[PDB]
Amino acid sequence: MTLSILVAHDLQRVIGFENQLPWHLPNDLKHVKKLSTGHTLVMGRKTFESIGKPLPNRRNVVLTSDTSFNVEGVDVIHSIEDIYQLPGHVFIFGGQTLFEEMIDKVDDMYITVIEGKFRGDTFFPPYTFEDWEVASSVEGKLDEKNTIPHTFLHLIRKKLVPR
Ligand SMILES: NC(=O)c1ccc[n+]([C@@H]2O[C@H](COP(=O)([O-])OP(=O)(O)OC[C@H]3O[C@@H](n4cnc5c(N)ncnc54)[C@H](OP(=O)(O)O)[C@@H]3O)[C@@H](O)[C@H]2O)c1
Ligand SMILES: CCc1nc(N)nc(N)c1Cc1cc(/C=C/C(=O)N2N=Cc3ccccc3[C@@H]2C=C(C)C)c(OC)c(OC)c1
Repeated sequence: MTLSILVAHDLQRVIGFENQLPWHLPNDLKHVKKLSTGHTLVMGRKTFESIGKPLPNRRNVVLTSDTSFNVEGVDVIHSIEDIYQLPGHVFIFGGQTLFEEMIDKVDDMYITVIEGKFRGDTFFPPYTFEDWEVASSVEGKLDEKNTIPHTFLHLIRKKLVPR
């Protein structure tokens, strides 16, 4: 009933490499935990295999065509259309295929911009700020543990109006 994208992508829109995050960034995991806590994560089968187990304290939903898929702690779905039946705040969690499928459908997007260029093999779909309003933009703090500049965006889809 309220559907969002949750993603971290670098300056070229890279989001993954060899089924892993290209970068080590603890604050963004804290970001993800705070945002989706008590809510619903919807993700594809490869993304789930990457994480390797349900995230606690929230509903984990996996989309796959495998009818044998039945993990403990994970609710499974078999079509995009199934996502609209999930109640509450749903976060499209990844990966590339689900982002491509969902980017025109979601209300808003919570994007962590990783301010670097990483080698990648999976990408977030292109988008333009002409379409998306910057609800907030906040620089992450850097320290010994979080050494890559990053920016937390909250983007809301702009309404189409006659001008
Ligand atoms: N930086 C970030 O914020 C971010 C977010 C999450 C993931 N990642 C990353 O994204 C990468 C992988 O992305 P990916 O696109 O290759 O895989 P993926 O999107 O995570 O999911 C792959 C799978 O989901 C399925 N699926 C997708 N649409 C479906 C539909 N309409 N009906 C039924 N099943 C459907 C299939 O499962 P089956 O083949 O089992 O049928 C499919 O092959 C990783 O390398 C990873 O680290 C990073
Ligand atoms: C972080 C990757 C990513 N980033 C963004 N912005 N959007 C996103 N949609 C994601 C998606 C994402 C995620 C993760 C990691 C999730 C995770 O490990 N947590 N998040 C929820 C959670 C809930 C309860 C307890 C612990 C956690 C834990 C956070 C810690 C404090 C350790 C991940 O594995 C490393 C991954 O690999 C492909 C992808």
